Amino acid sequence: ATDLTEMVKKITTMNRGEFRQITLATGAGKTTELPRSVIEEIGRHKRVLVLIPLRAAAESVYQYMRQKHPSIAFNLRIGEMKEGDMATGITYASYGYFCQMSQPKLRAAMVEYSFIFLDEYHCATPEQLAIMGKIHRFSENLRVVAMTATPAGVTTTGQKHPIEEFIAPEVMKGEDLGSEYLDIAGLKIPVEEMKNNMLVFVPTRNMAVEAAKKLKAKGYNSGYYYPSNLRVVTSQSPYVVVATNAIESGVTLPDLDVVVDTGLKCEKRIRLSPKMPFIVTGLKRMAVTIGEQAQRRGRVGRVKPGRYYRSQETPVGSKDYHYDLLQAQRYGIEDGINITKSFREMNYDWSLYEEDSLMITQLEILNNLLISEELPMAVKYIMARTDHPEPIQLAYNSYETQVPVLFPKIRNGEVTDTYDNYTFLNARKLGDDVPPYVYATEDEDLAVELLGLDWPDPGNQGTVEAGRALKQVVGLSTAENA
Repeated sequence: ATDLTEMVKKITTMNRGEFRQITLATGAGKTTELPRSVIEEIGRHKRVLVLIPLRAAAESVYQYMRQKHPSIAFNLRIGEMKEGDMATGITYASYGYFCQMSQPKLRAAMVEYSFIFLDEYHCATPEQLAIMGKIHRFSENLRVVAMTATPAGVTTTGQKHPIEEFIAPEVMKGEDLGSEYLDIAGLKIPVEEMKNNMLVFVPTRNMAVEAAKKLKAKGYNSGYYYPSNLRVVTSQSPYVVVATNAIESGVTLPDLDVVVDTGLKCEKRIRLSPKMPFIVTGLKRMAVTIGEQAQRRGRVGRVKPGRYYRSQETPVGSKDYHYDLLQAQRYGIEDGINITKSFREMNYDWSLYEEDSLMITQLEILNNLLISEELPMAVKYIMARTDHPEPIQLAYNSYETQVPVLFPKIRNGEVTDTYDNYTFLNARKLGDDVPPYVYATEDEDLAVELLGLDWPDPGNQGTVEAGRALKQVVGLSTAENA
């Protein structure tokens, strides 16, 4: 914390229009003690903002801090826009709170803070990405500090005992392995490890259940997660629990010995092409980050020494924020702002994320299309009220169709007579008439293929031109390759 005085002195000497990126653990007083030291240095009646991804996390820090430091004023902004707000202490807000204001309102609000702390920036949530790109637009008027706990790689964790690291080989097409090894999540693990308390990390919800039943069939005390039910399994040692990445999220495992990590996870990803639909989104099995691998390994070696079995799968450096960046675009529609351009411009100055230039380029071309015309009021309303998980799909598609279509759900790899229905859409079923979608889902595309149907081609100048622009951009990437 001697080094905290250094950080504080560096932050507090900052001039308007300046930026600092800081790396320090959560238990090192990031989110908390840093902004506290800064306000104590600059004056308690000055205003300092701390942006937190989760509303819950914001409220939790607010409570903790106001009780721990009663001489410093504290504010919480996770609800409705507090008009003309001028609260003097430290304000703990969510990025989503500032997403309610127009650019001018946002700027007027933001310039009134002496310092702006962007907490947990590599979570890269859509609200986070939109706010950072948006405020960067007037960064000359601000003093901003981006804080992180564990940046791009092992990583920073709560280890107290040593962890034995192992590389488990992948199981080969029905290989024999009797009385010595067992197949758990596609990995060859010694049967001796079943005498210990196990946690198995798996990507899909289906894999977590399928491997749990196979282990119970083999006579092991197995469970699955994707908490009271596991509590039952967890009471008897030895236990094996097959859980998704969602396991870590406040669920307890008593006296855990061994972790088996498949190295995989299921996340939303995007594909872009010059052929319409230019955008197709869907869940996809991918590799976990070095940070996520460290979180998985970190579940052991806390109270007793651990054992970590990992797959041959190599972890990725940074998280893939392209899907969240696409979702973030929604926050510039009313203002006529290209969120993709703002992100790119902010990142150039702040150097917070790794970049995929072809993808940013394509996302930016499409973003220009998204804001090329005022959104129909009808669409604005649906997007505001639907429980549809990706309302921006509605905004993009409106450049071709105003009628949402219901594509038959895909169970296994086959087309069902099941449909997904969300509120306010007032949709029609696919039938055999494929809509001219600019933005589609992996499954909407699959149904189209399985049914032997075809996606229409650009029906207007703007859409035809976005396609040609995308084709041109891809042409260079391909030509550059060799």
